[PDB]
Amino acid sequence: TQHTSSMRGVYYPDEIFRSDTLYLTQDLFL
Amino acid sequence: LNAPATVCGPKLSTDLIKNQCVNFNFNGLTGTGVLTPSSKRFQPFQQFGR
Repeated sequence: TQHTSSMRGVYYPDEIFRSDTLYLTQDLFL
Repeated sequence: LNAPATVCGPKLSTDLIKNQCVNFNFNGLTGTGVLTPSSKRFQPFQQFGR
């Protein structure tokens, strides 16, 4: 079968505390 | 420094001087400023904030 992966599989990009921001990054994402 | 530091060179360590303009050095991360207690919740893989 096939299904869809709706907004799954996002991970923390790096090891830095951030709060109340919007952060734009480029990596390998699903 | 994407994690806790373990391989550090031979330098001595002093005490904290809070609420005062000092020169700090935390694992090679230098600077100048004041240090106060904070209310941020670091998850146990984060060393510093941005």
